[PDB]
Amino acid sequence: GKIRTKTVKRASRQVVEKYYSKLNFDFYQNKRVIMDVTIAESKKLKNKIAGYTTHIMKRLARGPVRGISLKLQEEERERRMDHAPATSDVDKVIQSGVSVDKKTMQMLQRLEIGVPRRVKRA
Amino acid sequence: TIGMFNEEGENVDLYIPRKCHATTTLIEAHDHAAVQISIANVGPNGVINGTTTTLCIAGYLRSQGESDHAINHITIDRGIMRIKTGKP
Amino acid sequence: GTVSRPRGMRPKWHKKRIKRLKLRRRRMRQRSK
Amino acid sequence: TKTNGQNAARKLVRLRCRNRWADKGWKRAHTFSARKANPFGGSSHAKGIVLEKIGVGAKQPNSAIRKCVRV
Amino acid sequence: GFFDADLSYPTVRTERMKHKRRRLVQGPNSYFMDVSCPRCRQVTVVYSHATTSVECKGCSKKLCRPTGGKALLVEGCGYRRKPDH
Amino acid sequence: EWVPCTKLGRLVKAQKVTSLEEIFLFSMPIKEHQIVDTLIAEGQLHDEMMKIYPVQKATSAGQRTRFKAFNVVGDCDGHIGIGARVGKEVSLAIRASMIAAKLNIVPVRRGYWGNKIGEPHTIPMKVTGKCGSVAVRLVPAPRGTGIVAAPVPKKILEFAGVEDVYTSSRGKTRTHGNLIMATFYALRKTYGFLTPDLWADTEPSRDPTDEHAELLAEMTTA
Amino acid sequence: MSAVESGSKVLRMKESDAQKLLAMRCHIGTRNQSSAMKKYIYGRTAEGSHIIDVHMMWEKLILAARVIAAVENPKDVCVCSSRLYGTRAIYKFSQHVGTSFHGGRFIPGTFTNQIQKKFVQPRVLVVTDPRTDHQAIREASLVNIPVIALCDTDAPLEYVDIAIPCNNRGIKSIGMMYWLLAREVLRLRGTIVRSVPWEEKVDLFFYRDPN
Amino acid sequence: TMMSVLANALRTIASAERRGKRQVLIRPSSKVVVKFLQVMQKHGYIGEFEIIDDHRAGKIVVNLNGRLNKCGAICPRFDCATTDYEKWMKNILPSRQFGFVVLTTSLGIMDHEEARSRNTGGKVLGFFY
Amino acid sequence: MTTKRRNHGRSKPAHSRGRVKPIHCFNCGRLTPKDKAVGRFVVRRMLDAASARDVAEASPVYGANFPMPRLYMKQRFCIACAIHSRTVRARPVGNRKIRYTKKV
RNA sequence: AGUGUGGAGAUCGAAGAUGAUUAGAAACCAUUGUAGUCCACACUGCAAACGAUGACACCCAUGAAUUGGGGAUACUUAGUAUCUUUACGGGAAUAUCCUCAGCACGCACGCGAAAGCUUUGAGGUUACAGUCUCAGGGGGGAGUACG
RNA sequence: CACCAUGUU
Ligand SMILES: [K+]
Ligand SMILES: [K+]
Ligand SMILES: [Mg+2]
Ligand SMILES: [Mg+2]
Ligand SMILES: [Mg+2]
Ligand SMILES: [Mg+2]
Ligand SMILES: [Mg+2]
Ligand SMILES: [Mg+2]
Ligand SMILES: [Mg+2]
Ligand SMILES: [Mg+2]
Ligand SMILES: [Mg+2]
Ligand SMILES: [Mg+2]
Ligand SMILES: [Mg+2]
Ligand SMILES: [Mg+2]
Ligand SMILES: [Mg+2]
Ligand SMILES: [Mg+2]
Ligand SMILES: [Mg+2]
Ligand SMILES: [Mg+2]
Ligand SMILES: [Mg+2]
Ligand SMILES: [Mg+2]
Ligand SMILES: [Mg+2]
Ligand SMILES: [Mg+2]
Ligand SMILES: [Mg+2]
Ligand SMILES: [Mg+2]
Ligand SMILES: [Mg+2]
Ligand SMILES: [Mg+2]
Ligand SMILES: [Mg+2]
Repeated sequence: GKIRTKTVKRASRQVVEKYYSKLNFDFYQNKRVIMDVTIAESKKLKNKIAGYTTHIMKRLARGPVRGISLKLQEEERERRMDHAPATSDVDKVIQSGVSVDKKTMQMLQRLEIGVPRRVKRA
Repeated sequence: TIGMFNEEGENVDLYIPRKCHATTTLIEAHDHAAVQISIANVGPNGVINGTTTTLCIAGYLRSQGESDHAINHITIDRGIMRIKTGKP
Repeated sequence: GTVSRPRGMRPKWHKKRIKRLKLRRRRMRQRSK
Repeated sequence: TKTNGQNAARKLVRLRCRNRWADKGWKRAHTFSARKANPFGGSSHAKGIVLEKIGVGAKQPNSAIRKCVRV
Repeated sequence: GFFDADLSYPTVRTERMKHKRRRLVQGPNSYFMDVSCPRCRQVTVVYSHATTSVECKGCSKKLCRPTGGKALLVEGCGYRRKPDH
Repeated sequence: EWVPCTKLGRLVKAQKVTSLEEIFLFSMPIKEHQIVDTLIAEGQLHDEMMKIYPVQKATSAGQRTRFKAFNVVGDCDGHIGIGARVGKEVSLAIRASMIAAKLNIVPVRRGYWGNKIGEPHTIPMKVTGKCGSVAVRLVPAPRGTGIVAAPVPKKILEFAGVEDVYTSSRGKTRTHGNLIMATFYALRKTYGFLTPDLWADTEPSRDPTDEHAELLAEMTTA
Repeated sequence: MSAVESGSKVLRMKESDAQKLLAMRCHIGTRNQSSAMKKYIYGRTAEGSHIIDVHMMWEKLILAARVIAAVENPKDVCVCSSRLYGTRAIYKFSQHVGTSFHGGRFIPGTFTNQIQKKFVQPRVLVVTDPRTDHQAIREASLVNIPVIALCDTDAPLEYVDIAIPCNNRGIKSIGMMYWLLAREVLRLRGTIVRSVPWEEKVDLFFYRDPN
Repeated sequence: TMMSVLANALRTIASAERRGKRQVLIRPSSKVVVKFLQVMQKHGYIGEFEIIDDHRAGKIVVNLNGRLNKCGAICPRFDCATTDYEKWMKNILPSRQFGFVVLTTSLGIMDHEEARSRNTGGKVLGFFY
Repeated sequence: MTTKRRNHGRSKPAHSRGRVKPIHCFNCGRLTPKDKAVGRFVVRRMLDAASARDVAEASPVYGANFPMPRLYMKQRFCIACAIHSRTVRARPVGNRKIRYTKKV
């Protein structure tokens, strides 16, 4: 079997987190990059790390990968996330009226403020 | 003047444990579940002043899921929560 | 196994032995009285 | 459980009398079976005549010949 | 917050659901009605939980049918709960 | 040498909290044994090892033997703590049990049998502590009685500052793992009984972590 | 907790606050009810779901806001969520209130393992659902931490001190509940005036799928 | 069947204090129960209580202030002379500084301290502390 | 010894009834109380899929519209027989209380 | 189960028979078969006759059900339907809510050596007292001997 | 679901 041990997987995830811009989908160029950015005796381990590093890059293209934190890509998602619509969602429902059940109608009638102005029974 | 005294008026108690405001139970040194909740006091205008109201709830009450009901009862007596809505 | 250690034969068969022994003693005293 | 009545002293007295016999120590003191079988007859010591010297083997796991006499 | 239930003064919600002998002070569940004869217009007082069949003193036919609970009044007769006191 | 890892320990090192009663008042858990060392004056805290016995775990290659150590701590002035720990070495278990005893320090309420003359000499009321089948009952006694108790409870009651007490024990009292804790549980119950002198309500103080919350923010930031 | 010592009506629920409540079904229960949650239910609909009394819903909300506002050192309040729908909502609440927050799986021993190097000691704990945030509540029960919870009609109230009866299953309802809590704390602090409506959209509190 | 109304009443109050209830309902009531309650009321161990008439053995609603650790009846009544007061305090009371033993005497139902002051014995009814 | 099941392995509460008449086990015929025996209602096809399709070809009555008859039979087993036939297996102590009310 | 006297005697089946299996097997398995198994009348009074938990009474948290009978359709009162329907029929079953009684399930205090118990206590007990009653006092000898 | 007995203190 060919299972990447935690020694290889942890090193590969560290390599991608720090050298994402210099990595590719090709094992042979990634191996050259990894050779001078890592210190290790084992040539076999470096080759195994290059294999899993390329695997992570292919996974990263398809979507987010758990255990990998790219700080630049975190901004861009958190950028489009905080783009509020021109109107708040509560405004659209309120201006179009709110439909409430009969039990809700009896609750509002007994309040001090009474029935809300833009609320109508279903 | 709460505690143990002699005829010489020496308070011989090591300390005075907190008494729960809901159950009138002494709070032991190893409860570790008894909590202390401070509720800020609002002024005429809708802004907190520098004073808060402090409540003590015993740990055993929270384990039974009765602290929420006890705190509701305490705040109503203390004049913090409105028990029922007014006339429509 | 359903009971704990008996420390002896099965108690039901021990009871049968005592019953058989009691019967034999009962007959022996019949032929002497 | 037990009876608790204020006027139930007779039942409590009867209960203790019946149940004291279950105590092996109490029964031995209040019964003459032990004294009748006791060679000394309730005495601390007793004089006797040696009949023979015999050797009694120690119980397992000990291994010895305890020297005794028949008296 | 909600109103805690006083044992001495229970709310009408809780006391209404209680069994008659489980109330704070026990009392009857039964009452008497004024029953007019379906074809006589004669009024006779009938127990709500009557188990002995009741006649109209002039009509001389059944006014109610005994059941396991409240009595079943005959068809086409007027009735009204007489006040408890 | 000690770097506090808890907010309570940080306040103790900064001398914002000076007495164990403030910790006991707010039922704060003690997670660092150096808090008790600072709050108790030098020489006042006495410790003693009560019992060391081995415990065995059966294995395929024989059995594994570890040592369980019981340690009692106290100042003979209303503070007592019991700690039990298990280690591969006796010395390792002994050291770990000393730390555990300081973390479980509790206050002991002392009272009078009859007249209130002088300092309190006995427990204020009858208390029973149960652990397993062992139950230890402490009864108030007059002055000059001494501690009428078995040698194991007697040492624990000595470290707590109790001078006169009647004691009765039930259950398998030879199980000293449970006998030690039963006596400890009875002493812990002294500050739990609502006595008429504690009927009056008291003004609620502030949690020292709450009162010094802004200072603790500075230490966490730096 | 609208009852102020002066007696002013400033903290009472208004039409604008009420209108937003029914808008995104913050008052709709789970069709299942708990005994401790019974006092907060006004009635049952024909469908079967329970209806939460908005008066007592609002009164608890003001009480929770006053407790959080009384915390002189923000980040002493940790607001937790585990059902993935409060993840955006608790994140936006932290920004405008300055409280600590955490989402996803709660790491056991976070409040009790003093050497964990992720050890935190909040003074007040806020959770979105007691059933899913049970680990945080259980840990808080060992270190004297009061708990504020958003509780639906079937909620275990063990170790829960301030319960807010609200729908904590809908994306919109969860965002609304934290939006009002965020707004109320700022109003109580005096950061934002009570007259001008808050300009921050409740849509930013909503959990949108990260795609 | 119920053999002691006083024992039933005191068990109901003691159980309610263990569970931390503010009120408790007692059923049935009697003159001895009311007299026992008033002794605890005089010493501040229970609050107000109200006797409800139902044209039968009445019911009592008792307000609890949380200060009553335990109350219970002594059965049988166990006649106690003036010299046995300390023996009963030693056996059933947690301490000599607090707690009372209630007795029924020819002078009425009273606690042991008041009875000792008036130099009267009687039968032990119960205790509270 | 120790009580393994609060149920005591049957469906007879302490004050429900005294005696439940036994039944013969489906396999070995051991007499076991009806509330205690392991009972399965099985619906079995007369022929397997391969055999059913062969008989249907030669059948002017059975086909795509008319289903072939099935076997209906309530089977009650002795405890030993139910364990051996693997209709029921020993479970971890925690999972012993899991009960099913319908065929799944 | 066994006993007595009459019946009955299909099935199964102590004893017994035969065939296997086995070192042996008068055991387990196979084929049989007596007494029994069934009934009436009269004895016997033993069972893991068990919840291995005596009877009566009080208090006691939560969720979903179930059997039988009824009621409804620190607040001054708070909802609702479906199906069958020429004669055991002004019916029957359902839905929602309440209630009394019964067998129980998942489950809060508290209790217990623990397993576990928990309005169905084994809870409300060294903070030891509602009432009555039965039994137990290390293991054997022995539920034996004698009467 | 053939047949598997035993082991000096
Ligand atoms: K027999
Ligand atoms: K062998
Ligand atoms: Mg077995
Ligand atoms: Mg077994
Ligand atoms: Mg046994
Ligand atoms: Mg034998
Ligand atoms: Mg008994
Ligand atoms: Mg029955
Ligand atoms: Mg039976
Ligand atoms: Mg079964
Ligand atoms: Mg015959
Ligand atoms: Mg063989
Ligand atoms: Mg032979
Ligand atoms: Mg043969
Ligand atoms: Mg042969
Ligand atoms: Mg043969
Ligand atoms: Mg032969
Ligand atoms: Mg018998
Ligand atoms: Mg049984
Ligand atoms: Mg029974
Ligand atoms: Mg028996
Ligand atoms: Mg019985
Ligand atoms: Mg029935
Ligand atoms: Mg019913
Ligand atoms: Mg007793
Ligand atoms: Mg014996
Ligand atoms: Mg041999």
